[PDB]
Amino acid sequence: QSVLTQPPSVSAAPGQKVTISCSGSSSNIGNNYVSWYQQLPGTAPKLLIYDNNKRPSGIPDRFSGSKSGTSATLGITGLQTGDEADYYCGTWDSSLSAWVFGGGTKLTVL
Amino acid sequence: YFKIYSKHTPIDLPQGFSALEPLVDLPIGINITRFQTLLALH
Amino acid sequence: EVQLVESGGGLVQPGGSLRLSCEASEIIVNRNYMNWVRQAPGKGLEWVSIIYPGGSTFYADSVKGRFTISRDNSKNTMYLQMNSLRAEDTAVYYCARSYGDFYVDFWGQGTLVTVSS
Amino acid sequence: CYFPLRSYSFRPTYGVGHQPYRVVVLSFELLHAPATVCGPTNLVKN
Ligand SMILES: *[C@@H]1O[C@H](CO)[C@@H](O)[C@H](O)[C@H]1NC(C)=O
Repeated sequence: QSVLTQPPSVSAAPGQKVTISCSGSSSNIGNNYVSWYQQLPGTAPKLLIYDNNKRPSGIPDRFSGSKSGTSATLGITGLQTGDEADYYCGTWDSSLSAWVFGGGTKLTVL
Repeated sequence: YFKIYSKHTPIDLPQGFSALEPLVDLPIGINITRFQTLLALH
Repeated sequence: EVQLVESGGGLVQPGGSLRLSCEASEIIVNRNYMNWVRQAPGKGLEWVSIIYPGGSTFYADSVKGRFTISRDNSKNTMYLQMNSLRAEDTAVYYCARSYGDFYVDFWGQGTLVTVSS
Repeated sequence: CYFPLRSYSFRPTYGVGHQPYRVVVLSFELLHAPATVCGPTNLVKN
């Protein structure tokens, strides 16, 4: 049973780096590539991070992505108000032959 | 299957008689309809 | 400009049938690997279906058999044939281009779907 | 405008599901020509 697990929420004040951890069984995230999407309210997911570290098409900087073993980590230096959205992590689970997404974090600025 | 026989002898074909012992049997898929010899001139 | 616009969403009865459609501009749906993903209100994007360049399709577990994805010959538009609906198909379907199997680059705006009487 | 070929970029520390599984596919074929791939016993008298 593989569906990546993500904390229900993460919150920090502006100026404090925000860390989000997506963990899943090594069937899909230990052998394939994570990718990270941002969903602003009432809009459509906007790709944020791809291929386990990269930052496409000039996304606002300080957005970082890393992969450690069977987990993936997103990082934002400081907690800006505009960054408030839902964050999802997606990998191609070959065992299920299906895209699998995380629970989604409600990032709230303190 | 190609099949080549042969008989080298020490000598207007001769009036005698000689049987041609098999030499090779080449298993090959080809359609042969025309042949031409080669020489070793200078 | 790149854009994908989807229509076909509205109220429908359980067991109904719909043809949702994904219209592609600046891009060519008969080539880029296209995907239908969904998100019920208060829920998480769930992969519904991916169409490959070569015509091959993949569908999720919950959405197997009942559904169908298709790629128009000349209209530059793709369509989902949703059949045999139930309560767990209340959704805001999106169509999205996905470089290979790695990440989903472009997302359409969203087309509500409701299963109620 | 995408370059088709993409690299595996194998690493030795990955899983057993991302590690180079060498593969060989043997096809046996049968025409109307003399077959020759035939792939394989004691003597006693009186
Ligand atoms: C040789 O010619 C005949 C007549 O055309 C043909 O039926 C046969 O298949 C040919 N053999 C080969 C080796 O193709």
